[PDB]
Amino acid sequence: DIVLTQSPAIMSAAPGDKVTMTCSASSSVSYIHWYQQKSGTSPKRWIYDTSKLTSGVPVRFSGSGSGTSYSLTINTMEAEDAATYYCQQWSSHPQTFGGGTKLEILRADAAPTVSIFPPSSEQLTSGGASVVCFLNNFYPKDINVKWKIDGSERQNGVLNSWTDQDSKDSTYSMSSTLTLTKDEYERHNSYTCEATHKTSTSPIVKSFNRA
Amino acid sequence: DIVLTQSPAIMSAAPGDKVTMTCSASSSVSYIHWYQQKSGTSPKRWIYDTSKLTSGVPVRFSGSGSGTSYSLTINTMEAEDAATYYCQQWSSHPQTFGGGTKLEILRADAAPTVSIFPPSSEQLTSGGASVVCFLNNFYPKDINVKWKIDGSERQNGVLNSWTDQDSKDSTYSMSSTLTLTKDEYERHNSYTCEATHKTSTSPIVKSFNRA
Amino acid sequence: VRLLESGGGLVQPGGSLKLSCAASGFDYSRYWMSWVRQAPGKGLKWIGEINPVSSTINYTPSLKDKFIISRDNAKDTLYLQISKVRSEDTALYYCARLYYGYGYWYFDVWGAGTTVTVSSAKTTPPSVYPLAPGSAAAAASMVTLGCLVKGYFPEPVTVTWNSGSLAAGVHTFPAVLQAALYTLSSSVTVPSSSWPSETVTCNVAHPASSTKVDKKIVPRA
Amino acid sequence: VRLLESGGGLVQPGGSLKLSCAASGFDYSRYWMSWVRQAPGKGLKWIGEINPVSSTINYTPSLKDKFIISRDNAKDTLYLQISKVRSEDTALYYCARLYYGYGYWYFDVWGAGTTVTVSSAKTTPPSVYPLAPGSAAAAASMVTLGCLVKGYFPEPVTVTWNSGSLAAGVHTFPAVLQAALYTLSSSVTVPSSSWPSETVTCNVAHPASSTKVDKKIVPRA
Amino acid sequence: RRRQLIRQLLERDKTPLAILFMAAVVGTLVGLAAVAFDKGVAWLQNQRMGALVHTADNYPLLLTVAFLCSAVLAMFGYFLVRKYAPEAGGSGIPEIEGALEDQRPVRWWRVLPVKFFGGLGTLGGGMVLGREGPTVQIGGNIGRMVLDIFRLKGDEARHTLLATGAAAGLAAAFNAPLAGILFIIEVMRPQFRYTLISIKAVFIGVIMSTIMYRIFNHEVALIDVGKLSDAPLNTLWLYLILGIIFGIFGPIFNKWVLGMQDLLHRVHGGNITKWVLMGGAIGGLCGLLGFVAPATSGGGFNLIPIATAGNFSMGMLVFIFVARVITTLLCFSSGAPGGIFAPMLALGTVLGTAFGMVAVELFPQYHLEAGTFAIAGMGALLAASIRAPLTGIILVLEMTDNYQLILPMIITGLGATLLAQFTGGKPLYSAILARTLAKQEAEQ
Amino acid sequence: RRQLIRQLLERDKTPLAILFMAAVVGTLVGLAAVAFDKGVAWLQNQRMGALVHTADNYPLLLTVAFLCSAVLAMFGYFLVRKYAPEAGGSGIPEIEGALEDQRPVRWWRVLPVKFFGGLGTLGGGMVLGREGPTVQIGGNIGRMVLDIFRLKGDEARHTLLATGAAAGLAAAFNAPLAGILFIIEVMRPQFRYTLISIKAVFIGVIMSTIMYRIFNHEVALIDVGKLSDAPLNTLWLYLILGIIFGIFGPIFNKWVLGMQDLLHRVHGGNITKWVLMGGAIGGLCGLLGFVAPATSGGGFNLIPIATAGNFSMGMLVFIFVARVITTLLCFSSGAPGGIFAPMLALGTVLGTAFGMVAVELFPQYHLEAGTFAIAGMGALLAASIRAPLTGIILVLEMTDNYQLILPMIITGLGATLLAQFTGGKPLYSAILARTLAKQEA
Ligand SMILES: [Br-]
Ligand SMILES: [Br-]
Repeated sequence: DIVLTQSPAIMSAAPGDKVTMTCSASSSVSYIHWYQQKSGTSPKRWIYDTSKLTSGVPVRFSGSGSGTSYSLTINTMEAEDAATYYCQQWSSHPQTFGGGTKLEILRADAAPTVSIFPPSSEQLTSGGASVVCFLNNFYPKDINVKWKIDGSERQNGVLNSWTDQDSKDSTYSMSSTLTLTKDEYERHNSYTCEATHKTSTSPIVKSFNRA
Repeated sequence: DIVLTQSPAIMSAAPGDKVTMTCSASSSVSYIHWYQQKSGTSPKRWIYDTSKLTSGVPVRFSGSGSGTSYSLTINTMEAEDAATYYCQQWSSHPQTFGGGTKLEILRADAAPTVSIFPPSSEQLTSGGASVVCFLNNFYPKDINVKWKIDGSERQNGVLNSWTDQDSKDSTYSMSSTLTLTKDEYERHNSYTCEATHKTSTSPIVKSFNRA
Repeated sequence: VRLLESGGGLVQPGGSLKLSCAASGFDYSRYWMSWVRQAPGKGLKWIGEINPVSSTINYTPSLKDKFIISRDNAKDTLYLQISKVRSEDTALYYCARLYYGYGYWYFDVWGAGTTVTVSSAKTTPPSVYPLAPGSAAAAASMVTLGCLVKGYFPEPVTVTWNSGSLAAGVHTFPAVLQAALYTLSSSVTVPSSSWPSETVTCNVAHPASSTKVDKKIVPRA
Repeated sequence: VRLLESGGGLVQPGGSLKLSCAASGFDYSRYWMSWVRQAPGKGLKWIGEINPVSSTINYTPSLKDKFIISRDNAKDTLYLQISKVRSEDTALYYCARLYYGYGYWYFDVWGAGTTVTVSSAKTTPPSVYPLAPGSAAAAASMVTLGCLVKGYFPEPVTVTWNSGSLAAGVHTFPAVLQAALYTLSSSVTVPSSSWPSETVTCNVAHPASSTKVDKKIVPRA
Repeated sequence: RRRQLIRQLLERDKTPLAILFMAAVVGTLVGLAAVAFDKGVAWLQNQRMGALVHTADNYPLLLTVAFLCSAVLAMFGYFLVRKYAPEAGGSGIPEIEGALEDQRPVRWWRVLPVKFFGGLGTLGGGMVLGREGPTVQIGGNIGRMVLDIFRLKGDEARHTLLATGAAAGLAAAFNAPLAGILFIIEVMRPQFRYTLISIKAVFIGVIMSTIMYRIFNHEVALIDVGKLSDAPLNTLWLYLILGIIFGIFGPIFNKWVLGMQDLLHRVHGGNITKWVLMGGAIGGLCGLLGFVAPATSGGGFNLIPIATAGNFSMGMLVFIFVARVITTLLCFSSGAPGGIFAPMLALGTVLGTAFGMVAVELFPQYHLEAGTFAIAGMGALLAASIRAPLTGIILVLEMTDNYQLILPMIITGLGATLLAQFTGGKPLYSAILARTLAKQEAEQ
Repeated sequence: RRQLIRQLLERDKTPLAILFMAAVVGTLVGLAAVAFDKGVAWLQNQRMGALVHTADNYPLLLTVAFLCSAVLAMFGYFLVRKYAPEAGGSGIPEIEGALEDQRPVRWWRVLPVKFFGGLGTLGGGMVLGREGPTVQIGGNIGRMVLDIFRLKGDEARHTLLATGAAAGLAAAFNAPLAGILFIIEVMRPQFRYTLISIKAVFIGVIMSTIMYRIFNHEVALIDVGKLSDAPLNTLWLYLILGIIFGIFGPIFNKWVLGMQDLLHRVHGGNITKWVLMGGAIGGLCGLLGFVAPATSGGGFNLIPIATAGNFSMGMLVFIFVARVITTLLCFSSGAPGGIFAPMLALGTVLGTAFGMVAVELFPQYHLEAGTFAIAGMGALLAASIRAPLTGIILVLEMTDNYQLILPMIITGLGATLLAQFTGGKPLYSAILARTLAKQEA
């Protein structure tokens, strides 16, 4: 079975690059196709037989290649474009898909807007205590969150989750949740969230004290 | 609209006879069709374009005609041919159907098998009482049923129903239902059904006594 | 290949109903569809036809929107709408697939029918009573059983025995209209060895009220 | 033209399920149908195809009766049966209509997907906690609220704010899983003038456990 | 010179009203003739069918009245040919081809009855021959019969009324108006010089006869194969290959048809008795096969639908192919009245299917349906053996209504004809006129 | 007799050299044809999106519709008068001539002239078809490779010329068979046998059809769906329709020729008054192709619409007249481009109207007007070109309603029959005969 390997796993480009991703195949393929998918939708047939555009696909798009090397391209990568587009061959059986080309919009450096939240009254009424930190709308993606209980660092029981690159901006968002027992949480006073990001040299810290 | 008038409205015949019915039209028609319609059943396309048999129709059947006169014969009619034959034209618009020759069969005599039934426990538990009599599988059709409550004749509240001629044994069947109130029924003891039929000079009587 | 029409039943005079014909077992486009009706006891009458692209729709001579024949090839289904229903509209409505030979068209294959009853009278499920032979039944070779199907307006009802498996030896008699009210019976003859050792049940269905009733005939105590 | 697959959900390892694909808006014969799946976070994989007369049925290299692709053109519907389901079978299952150009075939039109989750774990409603800003909230122009949706199964939950009327300034963090429960959070930013003067409610639904919950975010007294 | 053209061009497409009207009658006759002949063959195949009923218990005894019923019917026909009309044996098309060169007689008073009742028995007994033989020759004859009987005169009317009979005759046998027309102008028409065969004349006759065939055989195809799948461009080379196969087998089959023809002559020597007995032998063998393996015997039409639907195994296919090459030759090379056209449709279908079956397993990525290759192959033997590609293609088109397969068909058929040439074989209907003619010469 | 036996045994032998060349001829004509097709589109498009730039000013847009067609028309009339007079009009009669060896095949000239020439008359949206351009371009492409490979013979000259003309018609309608039958019913020197190898033609038609498919796959020029059948008791109706086409057939030929004369005087022969009269009709077309597209254009677009009985009886009789008018004006005037396609449209429209009436006079026949539209589509072709066999198969190949084969053959034959007895001639032949009588007189 032909293995298709797509060049950049992930890539960025402001709405004015001409965009170029790559499909390389282990053996020889011919007339390969391409689809898409924004964070939450079914693939759409985009390019086919190496270069034909499906009806609808704007003309800024083009395909080409042959042998073991094919490419796709957007002309002035418009913003309605951060998607995963997957390549696919069926010149040999069975058909096989590439890793899918994943694409990402561009945007200058954006700083996290940080928000920390104390356990709800309801949640403690169950013996658990989650302290939640929202780091919202930042670029680029690499960010580091640090939790500080009564000034001391903590790393056990922390859960981080990033959103995919967004639709109205291209930014990223993160949430950090420190989960403790009600008893373990009540035996400290000061809880802090330390966001460290390109856009600043001094960590952004938000916190609350149970006092 | 062409009016089709079918010759014998009703007709009889012994299996073996050559039987022949007629379709006459007010103006001119061509290539008319026939649907036999067996009892309690939907019409079936039988003959068409004046003389083509539909697949399945036994070959004892034939059609012919032209102009204003068509026939649907049956060389050596059989007992299962007992149907109402409708003719139909669509050479002019709108299409129109004939009235209907009813084909009635003529077999040897058959005596009623009589069965009487007393009201159900369930039915009395509702203040009604129906006494049912089944006169089954007899020929010919003319039969007379007589009800006798405690020896005396009764005629009020009696309902008779006959089946059509049966498509295989050509017999008839009848049911007689005497319906009374529970109170009216309980004030007598002996209920009888008297079947009088060509096959006997002495009436066939079945009965039960509530004792 | 099957035509199975439906939606008949009780309608109040001056009312309206939508009969439907479900088609299966053939390409339901391609064919002109048609409606023919049989008034009780009477002959056949053409109502109308519709071509496959619903671009032709002929009716029998009658009033403006009296009948409205339509089809929906998406659903493999023919429709008939009757309006300001009077009593002459009381009949068995047949769905037919149309065809031809030399080219004078004919009614190729017919559905079973639905019955439309136009009546001020009030609908009503049947009451179903078993008819078992009295204790003094002289069991011969064969024994006779039946059920009484009583007081259902409107018609029709269907009666089978043992779900149909018991086909031979059955009679069902015609109903009669005594006082805005109906009634019928069914007789079934079976080997004397067959009953009461085995179960004889009558299955009655009265579609208009979507009543299904199964009455088991048991010997008399 | 629509493909709407269904029947995904929770299955226990070593069990089996029947996903169905409902096809509409085109002649569902005529076309080869196919199934492709996306494991969570991973790429696309072909499962198999079936021609219109079900006379050819190819699968990807795999075990005897692992997959059973079939179709029923009567119902405009494609089926997939998975057997002895292990965890690698946990994925988004896509239904596709097949076609071609020069003749190297491609996946023409795709359905939305159903998700199959293979897990010993049980179904569990979420507990929904409001996240209000603490005693020390430096209200700027905008204020940030949210809810914690904690310990539910399987995917998915849906979170809205003020029944959807509050659309801008919302983030829901893809769900997250621990020791057999789905935990996630939702953030909503609103004008500092807007809250607490007005009501901000998070509406959480988790149909798997038949759960609808509305949690109102109130300031910390 | 030029000045004659301007007088010719302006006279182009003019066919004497007399001729036209006559073609109409010719057509109507050939139609009715053909339909009558068709009912005949049925009726007999039927009696035969219901005679194996009278003897449905004794397996050895039924194998017998199958063989003897075919044998007796076969003989009746071989005889009818040797006694009264030698020229009406075999196809008869080469004979009609001759008459267009004015190099063979059209003994209609003889052949009409002989061919009609003659074939009526070889086909009736269930031998492997088609109706085209009988109808096309009967066609031309019916053609001349009305030429003579109306003392019509001319070179035009003789070749034109003769052709239109032959066309209406093929038309009527396959319900194929166009195939009948193209047939004349690709296989018949004196192919070395222009003739006065009016196309418009032929057309009319073909119509009239097709309408006759329809007055009686409406509402049921000879071949109902359903609507098959399409054929993608990246799939076309496969049909070229199939063609090349038909194009090398094409000639070899002609070799045998002729060879076996010789080798069979010796059997009887020329003797009307050893012939009619050898006929009744093959005859009977057919009725025997038409019971214990119907796919090996018979016209072949019945197995076409079955084979296109990929309902035979690869085994049953290779069997049917061989068994049929064998029974086809035996039945035709032997001189019985009846065509080789239809059994060639069957042969090509079967072959083509097997090809498809393989094509399907070697290329799952082409989403093949073996049926398309069966349809490509149906007129392919006809292409390579008769060199009538245009005619086969339109015959199959008219009979199977899968126009999407037009490219695949043209390619297999052309590719078939191409290799039939470069491997050096000849139009089989033409190599047979040429044998006939060299023998009528090398005995004077 | 002894020569026959030596001839019969030599039947169906076509010199391998020729065959290979047909293949190339075909491939070229294919590509040629496809290129030509893209051209016409592209231009019709620019035109389409130029009425966008001026989408507000109604009087101003009516203007750039007229001028865009006018300018494009002129470019083509000129290109013909200046460099290749023979490439005006259909060009088929011209190719017909070359088969009698009675007209030159100036390929070095006509190829460019016809290609770019038509590229503009069709582009501007005049009422002419691609067959004109492709068939002539076809034969030329044919001779070009004859010369350039110094192939010799009577066979190879008429063969390679025919196969180009065939591949050329094939490529224009996606109609392999129609292309083949076309040669052997309208072309082939019809008064004597020639060395035109059928097998040769076939190959070229194939190769070109495959070219047309490499580019125009998935999409039928005329998608009419699968219509209803036709009952025997319904056939006489198609005979009547044919008789109607068969009397109109000649009359339309009269006009095409007459109007041809009457238009000559307009310019006198003068390359300037011509190119200006061209640009006039040209422009009139682009004006019509906006304010009534059914009166202008190739005509294919209105075929599907008319077969689906989607026009009123009024809109049909209008479209028929408006089109008789624009067809003549566009063709009789000498512009490069066929009359074939506009005849398909004319016959379709006529046939429909016939059906429409047939439907109301006989509800008992359960008619569909569409079948009569399909019977009529090749019927004008039948009566005016006398190519019934070719029309029938062309419509077959293009509309895939084989059930209508009897109705079609009957209308078409009945059309050709009356075209004869009312005394008219093969229009492609009466045109060679004019041309030839003038080159003589
Ligand atoms: Br022979
Ligand atoms: Br011209």
